[PDB]
Amino acid sequence: ADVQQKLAELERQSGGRLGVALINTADNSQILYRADERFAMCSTSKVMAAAAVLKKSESEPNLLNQRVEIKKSDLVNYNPIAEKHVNGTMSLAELSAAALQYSDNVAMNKLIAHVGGPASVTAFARQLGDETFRLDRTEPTLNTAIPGDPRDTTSPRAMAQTLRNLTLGKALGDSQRAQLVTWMKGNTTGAASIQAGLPASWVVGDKTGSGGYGTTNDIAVIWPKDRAPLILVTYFTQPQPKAESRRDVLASAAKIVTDGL
Ligand SMILES: *[B@@]1([O])O[C]C2=C1[C]=[C][C]=[C]2
Ligand SMILES: [Cl-]
Ligand code: NA
Ligand code: NA
Repeated sequence: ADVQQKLAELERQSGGRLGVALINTADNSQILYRADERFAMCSTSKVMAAAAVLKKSESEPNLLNQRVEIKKSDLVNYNPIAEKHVNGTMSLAELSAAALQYSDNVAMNKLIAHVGGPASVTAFARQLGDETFRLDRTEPTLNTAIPGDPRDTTSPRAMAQTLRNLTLGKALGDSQRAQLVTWMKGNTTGAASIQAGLPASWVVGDKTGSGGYGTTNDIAVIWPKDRAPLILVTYFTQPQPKAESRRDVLASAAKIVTDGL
């Protein structure tokens, strides 16, 4: 109740629309705020694409070593790793790491293409029991985040439950689960988001997202000091098409829902 009042106050001050889902595995409890509303995932969808590749690799052992050509024609709007590999190849493992740890959009497109496209990533989500996630488009258009548009959205509740399954549950084989967690723990883009609202000693694997309408997102698995793990999704979007990012709102939400732990 106090947590709910604090999240509502944060949302009001922010000017936008805030979605939160915390799962606390210590007691199997949740804290939810707009957790059944849809939000544009933006780059947080890269977790599902990498997980789909990891699942495929369980029955294709050479898969992560498979080479993928990077061409000038593959470049999109944000290519921090891929732009260094034009005219060479990258492995699917390298593309997964680049997508998850640098939010590289060429890398995401290669993961999407490899598994068969956005509808295949979506079908993988369905196979896991997530009937909310939808990936409609490739990069860069999947980030438009237009209000009222259900494309490329999920809900905080669904993403938290699915991220729990992927990182702490049994969606993936042990090797593949460990690889996903290792990749997320090595993310370079999340220090101002959920991490900024947690004590410095806590260990975080997260994936951020940003897009149109000032959309600012983060999804995380969290190992608090001497506590059972948490899963936290913080999604945020704003009324103005050119609104600036608000990572501070995600940090504030993370602090609110973990205060007392
Ligand atoms: B994703 O939300 O993370 C960084 C980025 C994304 C999409 C488009 C451009 C950059
Ligand atoms: Cl601290
Ligand atoms: Na989801
Ligand atoms: Na973070």
